[PDB]
Formats: sequence, structure tokens, C-alpha cells
Amino acid sequence: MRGVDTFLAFKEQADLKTPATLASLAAGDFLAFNSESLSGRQQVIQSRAIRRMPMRQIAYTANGTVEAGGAVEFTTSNYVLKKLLPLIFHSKTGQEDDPDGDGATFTLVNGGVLTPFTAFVGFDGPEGKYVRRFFGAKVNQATFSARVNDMLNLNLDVQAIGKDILQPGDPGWVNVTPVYPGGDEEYAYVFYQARVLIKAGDMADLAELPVESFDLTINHNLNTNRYRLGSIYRQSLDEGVTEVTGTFTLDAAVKSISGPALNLTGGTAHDPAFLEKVALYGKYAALKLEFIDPTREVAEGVPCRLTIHLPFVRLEEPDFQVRDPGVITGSARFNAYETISVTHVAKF
Amino acid sequence: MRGVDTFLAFKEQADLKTPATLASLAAGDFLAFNSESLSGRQQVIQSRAIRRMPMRQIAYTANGTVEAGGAVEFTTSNYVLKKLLPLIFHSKTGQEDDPDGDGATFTLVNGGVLTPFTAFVGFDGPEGKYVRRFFGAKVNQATFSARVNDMLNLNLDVQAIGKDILQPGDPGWVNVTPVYPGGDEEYAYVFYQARVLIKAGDMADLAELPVESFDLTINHNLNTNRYRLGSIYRQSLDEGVTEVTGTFTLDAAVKSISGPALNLTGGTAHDPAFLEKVALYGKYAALKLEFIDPTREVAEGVPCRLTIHLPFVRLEEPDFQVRDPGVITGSARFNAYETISVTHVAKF
Amino acid sequence: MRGVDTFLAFKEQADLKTPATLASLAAGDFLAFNSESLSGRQQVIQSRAIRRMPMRQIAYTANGTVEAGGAVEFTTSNYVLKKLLPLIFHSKTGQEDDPDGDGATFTLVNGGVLTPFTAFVGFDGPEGKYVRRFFGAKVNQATFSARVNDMLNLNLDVQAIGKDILQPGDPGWVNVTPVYPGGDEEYAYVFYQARVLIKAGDMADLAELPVESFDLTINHNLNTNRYRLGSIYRQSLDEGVTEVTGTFTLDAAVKSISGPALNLTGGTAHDPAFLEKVALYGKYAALKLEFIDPTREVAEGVPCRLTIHLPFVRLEEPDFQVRDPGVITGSARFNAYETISVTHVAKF
Amino acid sequence: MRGVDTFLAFKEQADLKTPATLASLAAGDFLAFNSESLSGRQQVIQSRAIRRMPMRQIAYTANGTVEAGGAVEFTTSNYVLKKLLPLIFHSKTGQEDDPDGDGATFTLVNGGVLTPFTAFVGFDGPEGKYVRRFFGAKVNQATFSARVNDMLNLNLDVQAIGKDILQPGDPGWVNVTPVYPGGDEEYAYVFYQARVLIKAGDMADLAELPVESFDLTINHNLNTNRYRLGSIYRQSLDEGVTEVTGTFTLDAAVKSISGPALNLTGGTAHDPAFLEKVALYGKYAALKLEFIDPTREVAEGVPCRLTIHLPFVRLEEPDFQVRDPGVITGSARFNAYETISVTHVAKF
Amino acid sequence: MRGVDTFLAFKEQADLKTPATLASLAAGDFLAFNSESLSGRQQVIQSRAIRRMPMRQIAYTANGTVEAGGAVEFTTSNYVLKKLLPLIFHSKTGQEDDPDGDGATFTLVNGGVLTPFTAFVGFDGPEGKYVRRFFGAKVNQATFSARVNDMLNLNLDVQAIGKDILQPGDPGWVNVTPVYPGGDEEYAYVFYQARVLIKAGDMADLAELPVESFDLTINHNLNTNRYRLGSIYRQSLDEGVTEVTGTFTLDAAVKSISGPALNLTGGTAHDPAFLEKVALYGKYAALKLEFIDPTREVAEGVPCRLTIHLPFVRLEEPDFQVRDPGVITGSARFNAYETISVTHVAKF
Repeated sequence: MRGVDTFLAFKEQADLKTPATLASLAAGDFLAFNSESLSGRQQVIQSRAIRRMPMRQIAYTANGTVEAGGAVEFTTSNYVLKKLLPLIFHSKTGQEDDPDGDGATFTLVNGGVLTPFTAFVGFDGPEGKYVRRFFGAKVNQATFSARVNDMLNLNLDVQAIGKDILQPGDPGWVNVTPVYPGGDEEYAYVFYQARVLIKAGDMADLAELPVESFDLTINHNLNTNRYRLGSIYRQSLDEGVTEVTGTFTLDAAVKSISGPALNLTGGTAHDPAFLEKVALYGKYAALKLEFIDPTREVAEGVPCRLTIHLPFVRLEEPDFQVRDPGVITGSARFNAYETISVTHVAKF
Repeated sequence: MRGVDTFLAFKEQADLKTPATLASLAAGDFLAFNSESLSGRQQVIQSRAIRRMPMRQIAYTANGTVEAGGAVEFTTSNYVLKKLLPLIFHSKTGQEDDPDGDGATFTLVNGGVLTPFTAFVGFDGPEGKYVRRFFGAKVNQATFSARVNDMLNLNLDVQAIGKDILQPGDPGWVNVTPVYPGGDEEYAYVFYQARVLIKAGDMADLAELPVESFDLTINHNLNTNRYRLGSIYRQSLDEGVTEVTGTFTLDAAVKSISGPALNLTGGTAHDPAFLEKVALYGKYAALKLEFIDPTREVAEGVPCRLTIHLPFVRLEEPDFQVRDPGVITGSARFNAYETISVTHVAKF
Repeated sequence: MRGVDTFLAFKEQADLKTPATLASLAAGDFLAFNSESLSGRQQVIQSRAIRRMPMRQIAYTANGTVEAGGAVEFTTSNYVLKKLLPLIFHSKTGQEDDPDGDGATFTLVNGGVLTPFTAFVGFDGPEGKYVRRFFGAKVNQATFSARVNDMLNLNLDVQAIGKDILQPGDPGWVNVTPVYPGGDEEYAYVFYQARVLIKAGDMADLAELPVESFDLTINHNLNTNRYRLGSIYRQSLDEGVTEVTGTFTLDAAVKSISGPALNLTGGTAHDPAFLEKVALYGKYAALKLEFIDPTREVAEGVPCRLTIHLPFVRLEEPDFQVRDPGVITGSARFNAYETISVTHVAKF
Repeated sequence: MRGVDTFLAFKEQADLKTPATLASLAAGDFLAFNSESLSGRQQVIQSRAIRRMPMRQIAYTANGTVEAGGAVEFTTSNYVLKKLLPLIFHSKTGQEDDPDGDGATFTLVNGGVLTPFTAFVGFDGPEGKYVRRFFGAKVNQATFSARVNDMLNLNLDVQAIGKDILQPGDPGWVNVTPVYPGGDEEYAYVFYQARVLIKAGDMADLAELPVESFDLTINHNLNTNRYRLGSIYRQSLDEGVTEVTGTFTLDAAVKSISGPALNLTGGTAHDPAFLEKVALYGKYAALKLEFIDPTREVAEGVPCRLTIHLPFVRLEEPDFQVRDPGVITGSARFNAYETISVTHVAKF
Repeated sequence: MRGVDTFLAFKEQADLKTPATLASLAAGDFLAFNSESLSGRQQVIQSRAIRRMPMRQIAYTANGTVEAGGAVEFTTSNYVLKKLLPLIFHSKTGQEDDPDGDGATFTLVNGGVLTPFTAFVGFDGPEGKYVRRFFGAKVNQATFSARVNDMLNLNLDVQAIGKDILQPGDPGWVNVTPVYPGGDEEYAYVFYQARVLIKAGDMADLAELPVESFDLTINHNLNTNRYRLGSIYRQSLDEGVTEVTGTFTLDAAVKSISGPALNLTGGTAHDPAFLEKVALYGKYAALKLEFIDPTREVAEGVPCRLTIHLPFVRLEEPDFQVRDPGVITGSARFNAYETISVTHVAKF
């Protein structure tokens, strides 16, 4: 088996306890991934009765509860986002390829819930065919990462109810053919399209920051321990409170590339302790991570675009340590507070 | 001091509390090792009485209990095994160099106990002569490791009662000369002699697995905390339940090199999810780690051989992650259940 | 032994692990080569056990894993290509000597694999007869080179599983007589038959470039490290992703010999920064390396021909350094992207 | 294109990110060079998503960050120095052609910075006209070399932000005519004008060394890796610490041509281990590389002169190996420590 | 200074840390050499404290640890060997000029050590007198080389503790006069006296090989990094394990000049794949490099002779590449295993 012999497919299922059938997979369900580490784990229960025994005996063990899930890395692209953003957020308004050019907005809602899906990890090649199926899956975490000389990456952390294998001859077995978007229809988001804009204090507009990298994790804190007496499986994946944190690396005392000067008073003079003072006075900033593809247009003059709005964010001490006589660089961590909104304008 | 200036010697002592004498060492007691890290440690007790003091004062400290032991690595060889297998297992039946060619079998027995021994780490050279003696030693763990382009390694984890130094002029000092087997009498077990055979489900015979490496730890879980009021030494090293775990690295959806096809039904068709299904259905497999030296014969046609039988083994999710577009490889951990049996056929 | 006393022979074997027999060699298996450097290499394992020793002792060494392979240079000719092109590419459609004059096309296919073969390097003469046999061989790299006042050369880089020697008295020994094509049937491809044509931007047709030389390497990136415990041999030669790079030397600001003018807009005016702009704007060009032999015809009016199509190619900064007051010359490296197609029209 | 068809021009730009216009070039901007190797390089990013593919596909590549720069060799002359010394050093005091005859002194200052410039490499001739423009260029290294039967050479190593091509019809295109100094106004510095003077220990004055050649590199250690998310270009070329090293070849146990005797005590007796003892006792010497043109005078009796003061220098083991029965010769490397000062007295 | 103005002298010192005095040099200490490259090197430590500075400042540097040593080439001769063989090997038995004609045998012993010596490189002539002294020197490597139309060469690689210069007026200065053996007493070993004999498999005696050249390196792997806090000098030169490798160039499928036929079975028929099969089957051969001077006799009929016994040697793939249609020639590398023994029979 080689990695190229495997296909990944997500399929939104109706209920958490009813897997999607292998026969329902179609176009848009198959995703190209960088790596997947989904696996199941079962507990082994040993009897506590005292017994003289050199090793552990087969007659006194029982199979305990079952866990499942893992990580999947993606290269955030046209169709990857179309598939996965509905799985990460609670609501969606609009269509990405809308002709007016407003795209689809994904947000968290008060009593919102996550869509459960079935993750298929199918195989093929000289050895034979079989499909790992992870039913009742939910997205526990989602990290957006942007580095230089890289593409926008998305690392999902999935929690499923259970795993099972499917093979030729099984009842629900169907010979699926992975169908993917053409090379011309699909495109990725690259580092040279990224923009990080900040706005704290009495700044009038968002000012662009020269950052070297950025991360953004949406953590849904699923309750992965709801077990029952008559079952070995999880009985739910209840989503807790969503923690939206992140990071970005930049230099100390940086000026803005565009927009107003970084000044907590709205003045024109640059503030060399801007981020340090934002972290030290407990002020709330407004981040905006934006990817724009000008070569591609959704409307007459509307470009394809992925935007992440964080209207209320609290920075931590930016970590501008003097390590050596070079340029002082560091990473500024933050926590998003009130709302998170992802807009995706794209043509498929 | 250089490593070549040191000798290691194990000497089986009668009782746990009576060290072997330096004068009793003879041929077969001295072993060639890759490395040893045996050391003693004593506790320092501070008085809890309140006292104004900038630092800790000498008058209010006392010496507490004493620990000892460490690790010793060996290149599993002819004589290394002859010496160490009786120290790792509870029973032994037969002689390795028996002319019929059945070798000696080492197993764990119900009320079995471990042999205590004295480990001597002697030194020599320009600096002078002295011997570290670790009395009341027992084997806590023993890991067999086989890599490619390597020899079979054995890492012992020893727990002793105490340490003491011996020097010219001490009462029990004797000038020992390490005596080792000739280069022609002694031989090691190499990677190209190894065979890993499995058998699960309704398979008829053991099928050979192409594995890249394998590990096997026998953990005796000694109770290393039996202390007494009138003594600083451990009062026993009570052996708990023996945990026999292991690992082996191989590719995903591997066929067998020899024997029946890997199929949990005994059929002829190959099963690409064999190990995954074994781990997922909680089935018990039968491992066999075997080293055969055909160039060396114990009887008319019986070759020297080291075999490890694990008739009942439970695999964990084999860890066949799709990390990249190359070959899918992973490590399959397991736990042995009912019995462990090591057979050693060798001529000395 | 003189070079003229040696013969080379490639024999396509069925499986990677089953060498071809010396008795199966026939016409077309024997190839005339410029040079061969195929050799085997075995690892020597030293025991890590500490031992006082001035030098390394025989009793504590073991033979490790085995490598094989090397390079073979050929003068790309009628029969050399007929033999070797099936070994370099995954698919072949048609026959070179087809009467319609379309020749055979060799391309890489998605799940394609390389043909394993056995390379015989036999000897003869006053000393005696013996044959080096390299079984399980695969083509790792293949470089086509064209210089002025030279013939088209082909340098193969071979990776085999192992080597073995055959001599009179061995079981599989047969007295082979190298049989080669007549001097009239065989012909080579010379420098004055070469044509390099390019096409980038909005150019309508392929324009001929006056180049001084060109190279083209097809690198299959075989995985030459799949080793196993119970064996000293490689267990496979898995082919990775094929890297098709190349080079050609030419002058700076060259006009085309024939075809449209070198202009990324399709105009008639010559563009003196054509290749520099192609490299600087990241444009994809279409190369065509073609050898035509008009004196030799396959059909009524179809000449023998070797063509290499590279429909998508990315140039690097052409390296047009001003080194002195003479003509500015340099080498333009490139990487082929989507597909590679070699057509061979030839009569045997 | 021939080398004589090309012109080089340096133009000091105001900011690092604003190229100089082709219309601003005037007299003194065009320099005669021995050779130039300035070029740009862009990174190609491949998507890490797994995909079955024989070669690399166009749809899954992106253009990464951009590098630029290279080397330019000059024959250190009247105007070459006038142009380039301000680009190599941080400060300048005075005018070279000052009538008092003190010339201009170039030194490194504590918080000093390097002047960014735009390097134009224009072309012309039968093929057509186009200009390579390297904006945001800085001098990374500068090596002064003096050999026998040669002229003083200067090899610059330039680091730029990016490259771009200019052609008739572009917006910023202007038909520039290279204007150079007359043959009578311009002159070079030759080997027979050089003087190397040393002074270590308690020597009273500088003593002249008979050296065969000398080199002097000023390395500014620019930080060429400051990249940003929203851009493919370098965001700065921050200059680190300037390393001033060098070399000079001479014989072993050389006497001084003029000045005091080479004696670390200031005595009159010659010291045959002078340089060996300077290197072995870690002493600091004072070098002076001086070129004097007596035929040319700036004031009534002040000759044109290029002087390089290295008041604190540490030699390495002079490398006076006994290679054969001839004269023992070797090269003495050194590192300059506290300051470097270049004085240029010249009339234009 | 000319090479003829220099003298080399080795003087065996008692301890590694006590240099030999210049007054102790006598006859036999002075050696004629082809070339010497012994030199010292001191480390320069820079302070890591951050400081604004254009260049490196004198006040913040310190002198670090000191290295010494280099290479010396000799023409292996009567007295050169008498002096140097005791420095390369651990033991010596007998006298070279013994009247019975058995010479002296030099071997490596288990706990053997190398003799430390002081190397003087003195100078003289018009410039003045001074002596480089390298104390605590040891032989790290020693390569014996024999080419055609050459003399037996010996290249030593020396590691010393430190260097120092001596001059008239120093305390330990003495005016030494190099005293050398007469031209009649001294003689060298030439290529036409060499014999390379091999013996592998079941061969009965040693068979002579027609080789074009041979090399033999004895590498003692000294530990040259034993440094201490309170000192800038190495604290020891601990000798590791001695690696004895070598090479010899010869033709492919060579017959023996004298002795039994090259046949791994002891038969009379010549084996054209002898060395290839020795390398491919991992067999151990027995080399013997012998120089005999029949014109010179130590006893009534015993000739002066230098013999190197390598009773256990492992060849590598002899490198018999078919490069062209001429004679197939190559170099056979090897590693010596168990022991090395050098016998020197000579009259002085």
C-alpha cells in the first residue's frame, strides 16, 4: 500500500448513530489530504479476582469501551473549504459562488451544533481493497496555518463513535471510484495572498501587520466520555464552549504595511510598544486574516477570497525577547472572545 | 579508565541477602556487554524541626534508605543467553547443547521466583583496581530487540538491594582475571537469521511476516519499596505479574513470505486488512520470534536456534497511518497473554 | 581482460526476485555499451560489545545487507533504444517499425511500474570465462545527452537486488555467444540530426532553437532501502515520482532557426529577453527534442525518428552571465511537469 | 549578444523598496566591469496533498519567494572607487579631489547602514534592447585583490530584493546611452604601486613587507531571509556585523623592505620568526595596504593614493610549510578587529 | 629560507607533558623528510554579550584552546624506519641488525600505547636561526605507499599538544648541528623490490600478485579533544582502535606471478573471478607486502628486508569497471582484521 492508493471521503450523516453508506459517496465527498491518522481503540478489562498466574490469562479479560478519531491535514483549497467549513461551524449563510460576490459566511450560534459525518479511508492496489469507516465523526479542533513558501494548511482533529472495516463481500460494500475536481477548477490559498490586519484602541481602520506566520485553532471541546452500561460506544459527542485561540510571528516594534499607523489613540505617530501595550492594558483588538486571489473573480470585479474576522481578541505578552544582537522577533498569542466569522468567496 | 578496562560478571547467589564472593567468580560468570548503568542511590533525610538557617546544616541531616540497580545492554550471543535466560525466567527444562537437539526451554511458572545474583562491575588500568558490587540483584525487565543491519540485542533492567566498592586491601578482595569464551566458541544472533511468524483466526499453520524490526519486553514488576524500620536496605524484591509486551514494524496489507496466506478464515486469498481486523475484532494471534543459525549444528542435522513462542497475543491498532504518498508502514504493538516459552538450542 | 572481451546483456525477468537464466539469452538481449560500472556492496556489521582489542576481530563481525547496481553508458542507436525504452517508461503503444510510420510511443502512466530485468556482464579471453549477474535490476535514472561532434548518448543508472558470479561448472552456467545486429541493420543518432523546438506564451507553433547541447534526465526515485529482518537483500525497488529535468546550452537573445519568432505574444518581432522572461514570469513552455534520419525511411516517405515531447516545462534563470567581451552564452535548466512522451520510429 | 554590447549602472535609491528610474541614469552611474553574474531566483512550491501522478502537475504548484543578486568584478580605478566606496562603507568624510590632498575617508560606524542602490544590466545590439534591473541592491561582500602583473581588482557580492526586465514599450523604458569617463581622466591602480606595511609588538613605525599578493574581504553579513506572508520579496537586507578578513602571500623569515626591522621589541636585529611569533602569541598587528600613483598629483605635491588602514589585526599561523628544497613561501591570513578606514585621494 | 635550510628531528620524550630538550638531540634523531606541515592553531573566543559594534573589538576576545600537529612525508629508508616504526606500533621484539637475520617485529598489543615524542623543525640560513618545537606528539596515521618508478614513501599524521618557538637567547636554546647517516650506510626501499602476495580460500601457500601500486594506512584514532577548564592544551592523546586499511591497483582476472594458482579451492586451475569472489563471499585473505634488498645482507645469507604481514584481510568489490576497450584495471581496497605485524631486517 502506498499513500496514493488511498482515498479520503467525508459524508454528512443524518444522525450521529447511523453511518453513511459506501454507495452514497459521490462528487465532492472525496478530498485530497496531506495525511490522515484516524484510528480506533478499544479498552481491555481485566478481572480483579485474585488468581495465581504468571501472566494475564485469556479467560479473565473482557473488551471495554471503544474510542475513535484522529487527525487529518488538508491543503486548504477551493473544494476542501467548501466541504469542511460547514463541518467546523454551526451556521452558514449564502453561497460561496454567489454572483453578487458576498460568498458564504460561517459563524458559531448560541445553541448551535456540529454536523456529524462518516469518514471513509479507502484503500486499493496490489494487496486488495478495503475501507476503514469512522462513523459518527465530528470536528473537535481545526487549525488554520500559514507559513512562508507554503500553502494555507488545515489540520482537523476528529472524534468518532467507532471504526469498522469494509471489504469485498461485505453487505454494505460498493466499489467506489474517487472522483476529484479538475486541476483547472480547483485552486489553493498561498502565503503571498495572506493579510493580517489589526485594530486596537482608538484606531480608525484596520492596519496591516507584517507577520511571518499565523495559526488559528477553533477548539469545540467535545465531550468524548459519554458512555453507557449496555454499550461499548460513545453515546454522544456533546460540543462544549468553542475556544478560538491563535498566534502570529512578527518583529518587535513593527509598523503597519498599510492602513492607519499602529497607535492606540488614532494618531499618525507610530507606537513602538503597540502590541506590548495592548497585552499589558488588557485591550481588545480586532484581527482579520484574509486571503485574496485577484487572478480569480466570482463576480464582474469580486475576487475569490477567504476571510476570518475576529472582532474581539486579547493578546498575551508578545514574547519579544532579546535573544541576540539581531532583529527582535517573537510570537503574539491571542484568544478570540465574542464571535468568529469566516467568509468564503469562491467559484467552483 | 576506559570501557575496555572494565569487566562485568553475574554470579547467582543462594539468598537475596548474601552477596557472592569475589573469589568465587569463574568461567561463564564474565559477560561482554555493550553498556552498563548500574548505580546506587541513598536518601538524605532532613529534620523537620524549625530553625533559622540560610542553607541546610550538616547536624540536622540523616542518611535514608538505599536503592540500587540500573540497565545493562548485551549482544545476545551463545554464552550471554546461557547465562541470562535462567535469570529472566522461572523454570528451565533440558540443556541447550543436548545432543538430541531440543535445547533448553525457559518458561514462567505459577509460583515461580527469580534467581537473585550479584553483579560485579570491576575496573583496572593505570588508575588502579576496584570493583563495584551490586548484591541481591534481580532482573526487572528484559527487552529483546532486532533491527536490520544489527545483532539481536538484550537490554536488562536490574534492581539490587545495595552497592558497595571493593579495593585492594579489603577483606573480600581477590585479584580476578576475566575469562571469556574464545572467538570460535562464541557466536551472536544476527538480523538475517530472524523470522516472525503469525497465526490468527482459522489459519492452519504459522505464516511468516516481513517485518523491519521487533521488540519484546518481559517486565516482572518487582516490588522495589519493601523497606523496614531498622534497615536502610530493601527487604525483598517481590516479583509481581509478568507483563510480556512487544512491537514489530512492517508495511500495511503485507502478504506472508512463507506458510499459509494471512486470512482469518484459513482460505487461500490474501487479506489486506488482516492485522487491522485482528486488532479490531479482539482476536488472539500466535507469534513466534525465531533465530536459526544453519551454519552451526547441535545434532547431526539440528541447527543452533533461539525461539520465542507467544501462543496467545493481542494486537493493538497497527498504526498504519497515511503520512505521505509512499509506502504505508507502521508498528504493531501487542501484549502476550497466557504463557511465554523461550527455547535455546546451542552448542558451547 | 580487455573491454572487448566483455559482453552486456539485459533480460526482462517476470518477477523482481527471479533472475533470468543464462540459457535464455538470445538475439536482442546483447547490447553494445560505452562503459558499465555495475557492482555489488555488502555491509559489515561489528559487534557493539566492549572488548579490549588492538584491531577489529573476525569473530565479532557479521555480514549485513547487500546493495547492487551502477551506471551503464550507451550510444543511443536503433536497437539500444528498442531494448531500453521499454525499461525506462511505463507504457508502450505501437511498434517502432510499424509500416504506417507512427512508431512506438513511450509514456509514464499513473499507476505505472518499471520492468525488472537481469543484467549480465560476461567475460572471456585468455584468463577464463565468468559472468557477473545483477538480478532484480531496475532503471533509476536515464540521461539523454547530445553534444556537437558526438552521437546521442544514454546513461542509465541501475539499481539491482544483488550480484552473483557464474563460472563454468556452476549449475546455471551456459556458454553464451553474444549475437549483435549487423553493421547495416544498426544505426546511431548523431548531433546533426537533432532539433530543439520551443513554444511559450501565445506562440502559434514550435520555433527551433539553435542550442549547442542538451541533456534530459528521467529520474524515477526508486526506494532503495526496503530491507527485512530475515534477509540481506532489498525486498523491492518501489518507484516514487518521476522527475524529468534537463538543460540546453545556447546564446543569449537567440532568434529561432525556423518556425515562428520567439515572442510570448505570437507577434512577428523577435524578443531578446524571451527565455529570461519565460523564467521570470513562471511561464510553461513546450519543448521537443527530435532526431530525424532522412536517409532511412520506415514507410514510403516516413523517416526514422526519435522524438521527446515535453508539453509543459518550466525554465530557470537561463544563466546568461556577462563573463567577458565575447558572445554571451549560458545553459537553461528546466523541469518537465505534466507528461513526457517519447516516440521512436525505426526500422530494424 | 556580446559582452561589449552590455552596460552596467549603479544608482543609489532613496528607499530600499523604490527602484531608480531608467531616466535618472547620468554620468558616473555607468561603470566598466570585468564580469557580472547578477540573477534572480524564484521558489516553486508544490502542494503536499497526496495524489496519484507520474510527474509533477501544473495545477498543484505555486510560485514562492524571490531571491536576487550576484557578483560583479571591477578593475579598481579612479571612478570605480568614487562610485563604489560609498556603497561599501557607512560613512564618508571629505572629497577625494580635495585640493589640500587629504582625500575622502570611508569607515564603518556603530549604527551605520548601507546605501541601497539599483543595478541596471542593459543590453543592445542586433538582437534588440532590454535592461535587467535589480532593485533594492546592497553590497554584501567586497574583496580587494592585488596580484603581480595585474591591476587592483574589486569583487562585489550584491544582494537585491528582486529582478525585472525592461524593454522598448514598457512604461519606465528610456533609451539610455552609457556615458563613461575619458581615457585620460580615468586611471587604474596597478601592482607596482602597492605597499604592505606591518607593525606589531614594540615596533616604532610601520615596516614594509615584500608580499607577492594580498586579499581583503569586507563581509557585511546581510540578513537575506526576512520574508513576509503577503509578499514574495525580501522585506529588508539587515546588515549584521562586518567581518574584515584578508590574506597575503610572502616568504618565510622575510626582512622589511623599508622602515624599522621586523622585531617585536623595537630593536634593530631582524626576527626570523616574526610572523610566526605574532600568530603564536596572539599579538595585534597594524596593517596598511597602500597604492600610490606618483605620476598623478591632487595638490601641489600630493599624489593620488588609495590607502586601507587596519590598525588592529590578528594573524593566523602563517602557513610556512616546508614543501620542497626551494624557498619556503606561504600565505598569512588575518582578521581585522577594531576599525577599518579607507582613504582615497584622487583627481577626476 | 629554503627547504634545505631546515632540519627535522624526532625525540622520544618520557611523559606526554614534558618536551625533550634541544640539548638532547643526537645522532639518529635527525631525519630526512620529503615535506612537513606541522603547525599549531589556537581558538579565539568572542564574548556573547550584546554590544553595538561595527567590527569585532579587541577588549571582548579571549584566547581559547590550542591544537597542534600535521603531516610529515618520508622516503622509507634504513634509518627512517629504525626511527619511526617504534613510534607507529606498540611493541618491538628483536633488533633489526641482529646477526641471526630475524630483524625486529613491530605489532599492536592489547593494552598497548603509543610513544610520545617531540618534533623539532629547525631553521637556519641568512635570515637567522629558530626552531619550531611540537611537544607531546603522537603518530595518528601512517600510510605506506609504493608506486612504480618511485621509492617506498611513508606519510605520518602527527597530533601534538602544543607548539612553541625557540631562538638564540631563549633559556632552552642550544645550537644543534644536524647529523645524518652517511650515503653508504643509508639506503631506501624501491618499487622493484616490492612483492604483494595473497592467499585466500584453501590455497596452500601465498601467491604473488602483479600489482601496479599499493597503499597501507595504520590509523590509531587518537582522541584529540580531551580539554580541561584550567588549561588551553590537550590533556591527553588517547589512542582508540587501530584501523588498518589499504589498497592495491591491478588488472582484472590476474594470474599469480609465483606460488600457487589463485584458486579458492587450492586447485591448479586459475580462477578469473578470484578477487571478485573473495569480496563477494566475504572471505578472509592473507596479504604480505614485502621489500627485499638482495644486494645487502644482514647475516651470511640473510638480505635486508621490510615485511608487512596482514594475516586476515577483507577485500571490497575490486572495482573492475569496463571503462573502455583496453585492459580492465582497478583498485582493490581492504581492511585488516586480527593483527598486523611489520618485520624489519636491516644493517646500519
